[PDB]
Amino acid sequence: AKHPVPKKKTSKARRDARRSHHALTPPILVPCPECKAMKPPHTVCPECGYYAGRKVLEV
Amino acid sequence: MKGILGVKVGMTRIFRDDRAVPVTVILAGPCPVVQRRTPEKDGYTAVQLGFLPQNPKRVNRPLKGHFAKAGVEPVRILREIRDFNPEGDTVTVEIFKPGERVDVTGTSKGRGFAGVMKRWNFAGGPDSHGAHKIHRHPGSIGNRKTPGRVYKGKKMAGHYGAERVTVMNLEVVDVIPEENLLLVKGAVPGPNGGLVIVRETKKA
Amino acid sequence: MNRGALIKLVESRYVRTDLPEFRPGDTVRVSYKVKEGNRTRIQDFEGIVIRIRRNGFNTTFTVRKVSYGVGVERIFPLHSPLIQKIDIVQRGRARRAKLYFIRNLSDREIRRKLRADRKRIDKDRAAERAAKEEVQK
Amino acid sequence: LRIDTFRSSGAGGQHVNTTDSAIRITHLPTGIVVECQDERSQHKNKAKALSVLGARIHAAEMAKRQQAEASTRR
Amino acid sequence: MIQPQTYLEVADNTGARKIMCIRVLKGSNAKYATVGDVIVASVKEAIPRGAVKEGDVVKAVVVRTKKEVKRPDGSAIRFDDNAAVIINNQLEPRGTRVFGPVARELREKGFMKIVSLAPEVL
Amino acid sequence: MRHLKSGRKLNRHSSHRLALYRNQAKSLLTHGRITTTVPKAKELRGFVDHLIHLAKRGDLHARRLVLRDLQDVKLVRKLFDEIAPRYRDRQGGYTRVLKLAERRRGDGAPLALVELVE
RNA sequence: GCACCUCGAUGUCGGCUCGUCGCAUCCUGGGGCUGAAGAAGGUCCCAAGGGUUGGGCUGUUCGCCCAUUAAAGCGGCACGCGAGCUGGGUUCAGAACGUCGUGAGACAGUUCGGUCUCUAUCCGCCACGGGCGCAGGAGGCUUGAGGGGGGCUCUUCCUAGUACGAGAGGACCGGAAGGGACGCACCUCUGGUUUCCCAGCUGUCCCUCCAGGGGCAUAAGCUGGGUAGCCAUGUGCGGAAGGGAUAACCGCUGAAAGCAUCUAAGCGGGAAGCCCGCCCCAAGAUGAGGCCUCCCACGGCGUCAAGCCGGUAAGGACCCGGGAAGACGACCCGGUGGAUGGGCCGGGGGUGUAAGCGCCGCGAGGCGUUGAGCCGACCGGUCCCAAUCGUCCGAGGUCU
RNA sequence: GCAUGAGUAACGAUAAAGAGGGUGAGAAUCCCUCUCGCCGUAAGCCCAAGGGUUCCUACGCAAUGGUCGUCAGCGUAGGG
RNA sequence: AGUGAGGGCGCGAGCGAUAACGUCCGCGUCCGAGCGCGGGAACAACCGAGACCGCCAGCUAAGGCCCCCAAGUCUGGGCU
Ligand SMILES: [Mg+2]
Ligand SMILES: [Mg+2]
Ligand SMILES: [Mg+2]
Ligand SMILES: [Mg+2]
Ligand SMILES: [Mg+2]
Ligand SMILES: [Mg+2]
Ligand SMILES: [Mg+2]
Ligand SMILES: [Mg+2]
Ligand SMILES: [Mg+2]
Ligand SMILES: [Mg+2]
Ligand SMILES: [Mg+2]
Ligand SMILES: [Mg+2]
Ligand SMILES: [Mg+2]
Ligand SMILES: [Mg+2]
Ligand SMILES: [Mg+2]
Ligand SMILES: [Mg+2]
Ligand SMILES: [Mg+2]
Ligand SMILES: [Mg+2]
Ligand SMILES: [Mg+2]
Ligand SMILES: [Mg+2]
Ligand SMILES: [Mg+2]
Ligand SMILES: [Mg+2]
Ligand SMILES: [Mg+2]
Ligand SMILES: [Mg+2]
Ligand SMILES: [Mg+2]
Ligand SMILES: [Mg+2]
Ligand SMILES: [Mg+2]
Ligand SMILES: [Mg+2]
Ligand SMILES: [Mg+2]
Ligand SMILES: [Mg+2]
Ligand SMILES: [Mg+2]
Ligand SMILES: [Mg+2]
Ligand SMILES: [Mg+2]
Ligand SMILES: [Mg+2]
Ligand SMILES: [Mg+2]
Ligand SMILES: [Mg+2]
Ligand SMILES: [Mg+2]
Ligand SMILES: [Mg+2]
Ligand SMILES: [Mg+2]
Ligand SMILES: [Mg+2]
Ligand SMILES: [Mg+2]
Ligand SMILES: [Mg+2]
Ligand SMILES: [Mg+2]
Ligand SMILES: [Mg+2]
Ligand SMILES: [Mg+2]
Ligand SMILES: [Mg+2]
Ligand SMILES: [Mg+2]
Ligand SMILES: [Mg+2]
Ligand SMILES: [Mg+2]
Ligand SMILES: [Mg+2]
Ligand SMILES: [Mg+2]
Ligand SMILES: [Mg+2]
Ligand SMILES: [Mg+2]
Ligand SMILES: [Mg+2]
Ligand SMILES: [Mg+2]
Ligand SMILES: [Mg+2]
Ligand SMILES: [Mg+2]
Ligand SMILES: [Mg+2]
Ligand SMILES: [Mg+2]
Ligand SMILES: [Mg+2]
Ligand SMILES: [Mg+2]
Ligand SMILES: [Mg+2]
Ligand SMILES: [Mg+2]
Ligand SMILES: [Mg+2]
Ligand SMILES: [Mg+2]
Ligand SMILES: [Mg+2]
Ligand SMILES: [Mg+2]
Ligand SMILES: [Mg+2]
Ligand SMILES: [Mg+2]
Ligand SMILES: [Mg+2]
Ligand SMILES: [Mg+2]
Ligand SMILES: [Mg+2]
Ligand SMILES: [Mg+2]
Ligand SMILES: [Mg+2]
Ligand SMILES: [Mg+2]
Ligand SMILES: [Mg+2]
Ligand SMILES: [Mg+2]
Ligand SMILES: [Mg+2]
Ligand SMILES: [Mg+2]
Ligand SMILES: [Mg+2]
Ligand SMILES: [Mg+2]
Ligand SMILES: [Mg+2]
Ligand SMILES: [Mg+2]
Ligand SMILES: [Mg+2]
Ligand SMILES: [Mg+2]
Ligand SMILES: [Mg+2]
Ligand SMILES: [Mg+2]
Ligand SMILES: [Mg+2]
Ligand SMILES: [Mg+2]
Ligand SMILES: [Mg+2]
Ligand SMILES: [Mg+2]
Ligand SMILES: [Mg+2]
Ligand SMILES: [Mg+2]
Ligand SMILES: [Mg+2]
Ligand SMILES: [Mg+2]
Ligand SMILES: [Mg+2]
Ligand SMILES: [Mg+2]
Ligand SMILES: [Mg+2]
Ligand SMILES: [Mg+2]
Ligand SMILES: [Mg+2]
Ligand SMILES: [Mg+2]
Ligand SMILES: [Mg+2]
Ligand SMILES: [Mg+2]
Ligand SMILES: [Mg+2]
Ligand SMILES: [Mg+2]
Ligand SMILES: [Mg+2]
Ligand SMILES: [Mg+2]
Ligand SMILES: [Mg+2]
Ligand SMILES: [Mg+2]
Ligand SMILES: [Mg+2]
Ligand SMILES: [Mg+2]
Ligand SMILES: [Mg+2]
Ligand SMILES: [Mg+2]
Ligand SMILES: [Mg+2]
Ligand SMILES: [Mg+2]
Ligand SMILES: [Mg+2]
Ligand SMILES: [Mg+2]
Ligand SMILES: [Mg+2]
Ligand SMILES: [Mg+2]
Ligand SMILES: [Mg+2]
Ligand SMILES: [Mg+2]
Ligand SMILES: [Mg+2]
Ligand SMILES: [Mg+2]
Ligand SMILES: [Mg+2]
Ligand SMILES: [Mg+2]
Ligand SMILES: [Mg+2]
Ligand SMILES: [Mg+2]
Ligand SMILES: [Mg+2]
Ligand SMILES: [Mg+2]
Ligand SMILES: [Mg+2]
Ligand SMILES: [Mg+2]
Ligand SMILES: [Mg+2]
Ligand SMILES: [Mg+2]
Ligand SMILES: [Mg+2]
Ligand SMILES: [Mg+2]
Ligand SMILES: [Mg+2]
Ligand SMILES: [Mg+2]
Ligand SMILES: [Mg+2]
Ligand SMILES: [Mg+2]
Ligand SMILES: [Mg+2]
Ligand SMILES: [Mg+2]
Ligand SMILES: [Mg+2]
Ligand SMILES: [Mg+2]
Ligand SMILES: [Mg+2]
Ligand SMILES: [Mg+2]
Ligand SMILES: [Mg+2]
Ligand SMILES: [Mg+2]
Ligand SMILES: [Mg+2]
Ligand SMILES: [Mg+2]
Ligand SMILES: [Mg+2]
Ligand SMILES: [Mg+2]
Ligand SMILES: [Mg+2]
Ligand SMILES: [Mg+2]
Ligand SMILES: [Mg+2]
Ligand SMILES: [Mg+2]
Ligand SMILES: [Mg+2]
Ligand SMILES: [Mg+2]
Ligand SMILES: [Mg+2]
Ligand SMILES: [Mg+2]
Ligand SMILES: [Mg+2]
Ligand SMILES: [Mg+2]
Ligand SMILES: [Mg+2]
Ligand SMILES: [Mg+2]
Ligand SMILES: [Mg+2]
Ligand SMILES: [Mg+2]
Ligand SMILES: [Mg+2]
Ligand SMILES: [Mg+2]
Ligand SMILES: [Mg+2]
Ligand SMILES: [Mg+2]
Ligand SMILES: [Mg+2]
Ligand SMILES: [Mg+2]
Ligand SMILES: [Mg+2]
Ligand SMILES: [Mg+2]
Ligand SMILES: [Mg+2]
Ligand SMILES: [Mg+2]
Ligand SMILES: [Mg+2]
Ligand SMILES: [Mg+2]
Ligand SMILES: [Mg+2]
Ligand SMILES: [Mg+2]
Ligand SMILES: [Mg+2]
Ligand SMILES: [Mg+2]
Ligand SMILES: [Mg+2]
Ligand SMILES: [Mg+2]
Ligand SMILES: [Mg+2]
Ligand SMILES: [Mg+2]
Ligand SMILES: [Mg+2]
Ligand SMILES: [Mg+2]
Ligand SMILES: [Mg+2]
Ligand SMILES: [Mg+2]
Ligand SMILES: [Mg+2]
Ligand SMILES: [Mg+2]
Ligand SMILES: [Mg+2]
Ligand SMILES: [Mg+2]
Ligand SMILES: [Mg+2]
Ligand SMILES: [Mg+2]
Ligand SMILES: [Mg+2]
Ligand SMILES: [Mg+2]
Ligand SMILES: [Mg+2]
Ligand SMILES: [Mg+2]
Ligand SMILES: [Mg+2]
Ligand SMILES: [Mg+2]
Ligand SMILES: [Mg+2]
Ligand SMILES: [Mg+2]
Ligand SMILES: [Mg+2]
Ligand SMILES: [Mg+2]
Ligand SMILES: [Mg+2]
Ligand SMILES: [Mg+2]
Ligand SMILES: [Mg+2]
Ligand SMILES: [Mg+2]
Ligand SMILES: [Mg+2]
Ligand SMILES: [Mg+2]
Ligand SMILES: [Mg+2]
Ligand SMILES: [Mg+2]
Ligand SMILES: [Mg+2]
Ligand SMILES: [Mg+2]
Ligand SMILES: [Mg+2]
Ligand SMILES: [Mg+2]
Ligand SMILES: [Mg+2]
Ligand SMILES: [Mg+2]
Ligand SMILES: [Mg+2]
Ligand SMILES: [Mg+2]
Ligand SMILES: [Mg+2]
Ligand SMILES: [Mg+2]
Ligand SMILES: [Mg+2]
Ligand SMILES: [Mg+2]
Ligand SMILES: [Mg+2]
Ligand SMILES: [Mg+2]
Ligand SMILES: [Mg+2]
Ligand SMILES: [Mg+2]
Ligand SMILES: [Mg+2]
Ligand SMILES: [Zn+2]
Repeated sequence: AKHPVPKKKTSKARRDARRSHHALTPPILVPCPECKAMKPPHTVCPECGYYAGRKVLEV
Repeated sequence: MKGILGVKVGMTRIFRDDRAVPVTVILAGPCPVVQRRTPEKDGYTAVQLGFLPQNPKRVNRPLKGHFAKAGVEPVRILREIRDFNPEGDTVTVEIFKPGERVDVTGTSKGRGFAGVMKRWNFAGGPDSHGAHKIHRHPGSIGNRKTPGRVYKGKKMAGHYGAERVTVMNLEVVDVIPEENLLLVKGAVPGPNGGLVIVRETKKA
Repeated sequence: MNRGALIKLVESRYVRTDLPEFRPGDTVRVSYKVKEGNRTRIQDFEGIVIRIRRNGFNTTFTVRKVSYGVGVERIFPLHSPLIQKIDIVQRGRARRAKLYFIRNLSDREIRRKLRADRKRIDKDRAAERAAKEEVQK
Repeated sequence: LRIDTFRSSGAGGQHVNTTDSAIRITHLPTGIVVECQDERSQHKNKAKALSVLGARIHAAEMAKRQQAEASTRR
Repeated sequence: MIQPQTYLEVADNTGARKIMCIRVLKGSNAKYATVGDVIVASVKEAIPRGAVKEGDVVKAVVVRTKKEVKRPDGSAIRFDDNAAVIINNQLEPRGTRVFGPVARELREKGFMKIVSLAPEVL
Repeated sequence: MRHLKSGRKLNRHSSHRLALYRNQAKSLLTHGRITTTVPKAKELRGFVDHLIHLAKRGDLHARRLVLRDLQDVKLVRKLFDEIAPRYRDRQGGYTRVLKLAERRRGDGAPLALVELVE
């Protein structure tokens, strides 16, 4: 190894270009059949504690 | 040209004239024709074959209509045997005789991201005698200021297998029509359960 | 679509039944079809069964024995059509499934470690004396 | 005559490694061979190796002609 | 599965006992030699007043190997040693006795004398 | 590759990974329901299942086997005397895993609960 | 030789690794002449497709030698390759011999020792995605422009002991069989591994005193084995056949030039080479192609914009259960109208006779119950558990 | 003074963790309990140097802590 | 004041090998300082020509006039 090193400063254009993919995705969400509160799908509702009709855990 | 679709089921060996013979087994039959390719319509000759019956409760409307114009219940795979124009309606494993010779095509097993030793059989470095951390490494990849670049297609690590592979001139050891079975002497690319295509061989 | 059954089905036509049961440690005499230039005669081969590796029809077994000084191992397809028969020369009780370790024992030690399997010998004298009253009258 | 050129052995630094300064002249009819990596100059060595090879094929024939004369007298 | 440097017991009465393989005589660059194949070998040790002496370079043919040999009938065979018989340039045995079994492959490969002189062919 | 290999590694070596399953099996059989990272929850699902199923056999041999992993005489009794009855007419699947809607703050680990059934 | 770039640094031999190009060709292929009888050899021409071994000695390159071989080619690529490795050589400081010098020291003289720098920004290269485009939107199946890969060779036998030869030897043409290396794929066999699949064992600490077990001795304590998977030493298969155009070279017909001339018009033959043929990539082939099938008409504004808003259509994406797919993406299967993972059950397979009790022996133990007990992945079954319920996007087709 | 490399290398021994309960605006990281592992001629205990309040109590988290922090050899006061 | 490293080309000599983008002199020239403009594909010094600034005017030089690319697919006459 002989310590590779950037030959030129990266231009603002080229820096930001790289970050064209860095953008975040909004959380995917669904309404609870019970309390109609938004929540992530396939997870037990944190608001009312129901999943698949049943009360799973107590909120 | 003639050929059929099928699924690789596995290997064993049979005995024949007191010699053992390794075989891979292929479930071929049957295969309904779904469309023929004329030169008037398509500019070439081939037949689309159906294979493995499909749950209609999963077939969508464009797919269903193609299947109607055929007049055959839906199917999971559509593939063409080029320059094969079956006189009959459904292609059966019957199209092969014991003794014939076949080219088989399947997808090879998938090595994922593969070293230069597994992908290309490079020797790598010495397991001892001084080597600083290059035990499986590719060595030099070029010259110097001339050409000052790497050849296109230089052998390097990368994805290996999981690709179209055809093995030539396999002997048909045996066929078992009442099970739609096919016995081929040798090995056939890809895992069991995989799709395969069995063409009549091209070697004279 | 049983991939397995499909395979076992193919084999079924080639399966044997006639060969007798045996285990590692048993001494065994395989009469085998061989080729002398033109002809085909039977050669016997007899030694300790040092190993059986099962895989349905594809199961096989290794016999070890010494001849004229040199030790020899032979590996037989259990359903080989070249096996004419198999004789049980003697039965012994091994404490494990793979007996390669006897590769390095004096024929005295080999003898001391591999005692005769009385139970299975008794059963063997028991049976066959069993099936004999109908092979009669 | 076959002449071989190649890199000399031992001291010299940069230059001794990148310079085919060693000479090996093989006189074909007799199989007699000399080598010279004395000086840094390749022809200074070819000169020397041509000098020795000369003296050695001469001396080899003189001896032949000697134990012919010396043994025809016996 | 013999290769250069491999030692072998000599299974004859030429007077050698150990020879070390130095070349296998299949092909331009054959990796290993097996039963029925011919090797060039050096005599590494021998009994007094035998025909072959130590340091003789000789031809020989492998008759037994520790690596099991496969067979078309699906069988296989393996011995406890690697053995060979020294042979002349016409590939005939330079001895008059061979010792221990030899592998049936010798028959097919050609070596007929060796098979006769053998105590048992396996 | 990894083709057709079964079983998680969970960034632990063999000796630790096993203790992990046991210590989670202890806790689960103890409290009836626990909260863990989702992958641990899925491995543990089958591990507790098999021990419970052994208790359904009730015999001494079964008890001595289950002791090896649970190590607690007291706890094992609860399993045989109180948990196994509850399942005499149920073939496997004595356990269930449900994913939660909350991650951990400090490392963002997705959580899930694992519990015995009715 | 010169001193033109480089002394605010262009790391210098050999080895290893990976090669690629040249052809003045080492081998294989096709030829002419021969002091070519045949077999061989010599010399020259064409030909770069592929091939071109393993060791002893020395740091060696070179070279000698052993054993083979069809052959063991020669060169370029900073005498290719140290941000790829080595560091034996060379080229610091130690030390010694010979040697030169009064000396300090010195030596294309020799000898022993002697720090080789984790992070790749751009180009290049191997792989894999995201975006947009492909003037209606889709789901499939395809065409192959242009690329890539591959291309080696030997021995034996028949023809036939024939043609040839005094003999020794010994063919062309045509046909057959078995090899070496290399390539691709595979796990039936052979052979490895198989970090907890089974068993045995030592020490110690613990549970519970016995029995039985558990921890630790490695990140498996050790040992004997070992499925699936990944594998080579194992198995299959490959190079071709053939079509076309040619090179050197051999010819037909044929003038100029009454004859002759392979050529000036025209024709035939002819290489492991060329173009096809075989395998693989492939429509970002912006020259964005083709075929089958599906969806439909605008719901409203907007002059100048073929624009916009925004519900839907065929469909698609999201999330979830998974996957011989995989770094992540991607790809494939499945999501209750369900066998996708987990458990349970069966089969296969591994280990090799569990615990408990009974009997025998003072006992260590032995025998029986017993091929028992345990039993990853493989092949299947089973809704017991888990893929709940849902959400978002997506035409309404510009002009002659 | 501020960029680039770049949300990249690294987060300092591969002795190892898990769950429950509590506290709190906030908890993988604080407290309590059970389980697991590691050291044990030490990785335990006691002197001497050196360091100079780091000791105990209560309140507290901006910074220090390679993350977090309700915790601390950190901040404030009191005591010793 | 600066300069007292010059360089290329043509010609005349020495050295060199009637080698060198070689070296050393002599006459001239240009680059140096005209790496400003046209030509010679590209190109300090070869051909043309010495740029004070502006113009959507004109003539010529070298070199060119088939397309890239301005102007003759010009006109006679030969050769290959
Ligand atoms: Mg910006
Ligand atoms: Mg993203
Ligand atoms: Mg709802
Ligand atoms: Mg919410
Ligand atoms: Mg046909
Ligand atoms: Mg049909
Ligand atoms: Mg049909
Ligand atoms: Mg019909
Ligand atoms: Mg029909
Ligand atoms: Mg019909
Ligand atoms: Mg048919
Ligand atoms: Mg994979
Ligand atoms: Mg290679
Ligand atoms: Mg490397
Ligand atoms: Mg270049
Ligand atoms: Mg290359
Ligand atoms: Mg790479
Ligand atoms: Mg891939
Ligand atoms: Mg590949
Ligand atoms: Mg292929
Ligand atoms: Mg049928
Ligand atoms: Mg196969
Ligand atoms: Mg043909
Ligand atoms: Mg016969
Ligand atoms: Mg086995
Ligand atoms: Mg014996
Ligand atoms: Mg005795
Ligand atoms: Mg027994
Ligand atoms: Mg019997
Ligand atoms: Mg030379
Ligand atoms: Mg040297
Ligand atoms: Mg040089
Ligand atoms: Mg030089
Ligand atoms: Mg030079
Ligand atoms: Mg000198
Ligand atoms: Mg050979
Ligand atoms: Mg090989
Ligand atoms: Mg075989
Ligand atoms: Mg000889
Ligand atoms: Mg045989
Ligand atoms: Mg005999
Ligand atoms: Mg992989
Ligand atoms: Mg791996
Ligand atoms: Mg880890
Ligand atoms: Mg870890
Ligand atoms: Mg980690
Ligand atoms: Mg609780
Ligand atoms: Mg258990
Ligand atoms: Mg209890
Ligand atoms: Mg129940
Ligand atoms: Mg000068
Ligand atoms: Mg100059
Ligand atoms: Mg160096
Ligand atoms: Mg090498
Ligand atoms: Mg090279
Ligand atoms: Mg040649
Ligand atoms: Mg030739
Ligand atoms: Mg010739
Ligand atoms: Mg002659
Ligand atoms: Mg000549
Ligand atoms: Mg070539
Ligand atoms: Mg080439
Ligand atoms: Mg070559
Ligand atoms: Mg070598
Ligand atoms: Mg060497
Ligand atoms: Mg050496
Ligand atoms: Mg030398
Ligand atoms: Mg050499
Ligand atoms: Mg030769
Ligand atoms: Mg050599
Ligand atoms: Mg080269
Ligand atoms: Mg050179
Ligand atoms: Mg070189
Ligand atoms: Mg050079
Ligand atoms: Mg070179
Ligand atoms: Mg090198
Ligand atoms: Mg280096
Ligand atoms: Mg180097
Ligand atoms: Mg070096
Ligand atoms: Mg040395
Ligand atoms: Mg040195
Ligand atoms: Mg150095
Ligand atoms: Mg020293
Ligand atoms: Mg020194
Ligand atoms: Mg002096
Ligand atoms: Mg002196
Ligand atoms: Mg010298
Ligand atoms: Mg000297
Ligand atoms: Mg030392
Ligand atoms: Mg050293
Ligand atoms: Mg050092
Ligand atoms: Mg160092
Ligand atoms: Mg760049
Ligand atoms: Mg990749
Ligand atoms: Mg990838
Ligand atoms: Mg791809
Ligand atoms: Mg893309
Ligand atoms: Mg993205
Ligand atoms: Mg458009
Ligand atoms: Mg397609
Ligand atoms: Mg193409
Ligand atoms: Mg093409
Ligand atoms: Mg091609
Ligand atoms: Mg090619
Ligand atoms: Mg090629
Ligand atoms: Mg050969
Ligand atoms: Mg012949
Ligand atoms: Mg024939
Ligand atoms: Mg004959
Ligand atoms: Mg004769
Ligand atoms: Mg004769
Ligand atoms: Mg005659
Ligand atoms: Mg024929
Ligand atoms: Mg022939
Ligand atoms: Mg042939
Ligand atoms: Mg093997
Ligand atoms: Mg195995
Ligand atoms: Mg113990
Ligand atoms: Mg213990
Ligand atoms: Mg006890
Ligand atoms: Mg315990
Ligand atoms: Mg412990
Ligand atoms: Mg263990
Ligand atoms: Mg064993
Ligand atoms: Mg083992
Ligand atoms: Mg083990
Ligand atoms: Mg094993
Ligand atoms: Mg296995
Ligand atoms: Mg081999
Ligand atoms: Mg192979
Ligand atoms: Mg082959
Ligand atoms: Mg031509
Ligand atoms: Mg005429
Ligand atoms: Mg004429
Ligand atoms: Mg004529
Ligand atoms: Mg011609
Ligand atoms: Mg003509
Ligand atoms: Mg023609
Ligand atoms: Mg022609
Ligand atoms: Mg012609
Ligand atoms: Mg032709
Ligand atoms: Mg050709
Ligand atoms: Mg070519
Ligand atoms: Mg490609
Ligand atoms: Mg395509
Ligand atoms: Mg394709
Ligand atoms: Mg396409
Ligand atoms: Mg596209
Ligand atoms: Mg299209
Ligand atoms: Mg919408
Ligand atoms: Mg996935
Ligand atoms: Mg998915
Ligand atoms: Mg993945
Ligand atoms: Mg399931
Ligand atoms: Mg069902
Ligand atoms: Mg099972
Ligand atoms: Mg069973
Ligand atoms: Mg079993
Ligand atoms: Mg036990
Ligand atoms: Mg018992
Ligand atoms: Mg069993
Ligand atoms: Mg069993
Ligand atoms: Mg398991
Ligand atoms: Mg369910
Ligand atoms: Mg459910
Ligand atoms: Mg749903
Ligand atoms: Mg909405
Ligand atoms: Mg318009
Ligand atoms: Mg920064
Ligand atoms: Mg930054
Ligand atoms: Mg980030
Ligand atoms: Mg991060
Ligand atoms: Mg990185
Ligand atoms: Mg760092
Ligand atoms: Mg660090
Ligand atoms: Mg990192
Ligand atoms: Mg809690
Ligand atoms: Mg703490
Ligand atoms: Mg503990
Ligand atoms: Mg503790
Ligand atoms: Mg102690
Ligand atoms: Mg001490
Ligand atoms: Mg310690
Ligand atoms: Mg203390
Ligand atoms: Mg103090
Ligand atoms: Mg301090
Ligand atoms: Mg303070
Ligand atoms: Mg505070
Ligand atoms: Mg305060
Ligand atoms: Mg703070
Ligand atoms: Mg804070
Ligand atoms: Mg820190
Ligand atoms: Mg404080
Ligand atoms: Mg205060
Ligand atoms: Mg105090
Ligand atoms: Mg002055
Ligand atoms: Mg002045
Ligand atoms: Mg001056
Ligand atoms: Mg100057
Ligand atoms: Mg001047
Ligand atoms: Mg001048
Ligand atoms: Mg000039
Ligand atoms: Mg001039
Ligand atoms: Mg002159
Ligand atoms: Mg001259
Ligand atoms: Mg001149
Ligand atoms: Mg000149
Ligand atoms: Mg000249
Ligand atoms: Mg000049
Ligand atoms: Mg001059
Ligand atoms: Mg002048
Ligand atoms: Mg100018
Ligand atoms: Mg001027
Ligand atoms: Mg300039
Ligand atoms: Mg100018
Ligand atoms: Mg110009
Ligand atoms: Mg020019
Ligand atoms: Mg210039
Ligand atoms: Mg110039
Ligand atoms: Mg210019
Ligand atoms: Mg200038
Ligand atoms: Mg001019
Ligand atoms: Mg002029
Ligand atoms: Mg004028
Ligand atoms: Mg004008
Ligand atoms: Mg003029
Ligand atoms: Mg003019
Ligand atoms: Mg022009
Ligand atoms: Mg122009
Ligand atoms: Mg124009
Ligand atoms: Zn809710």
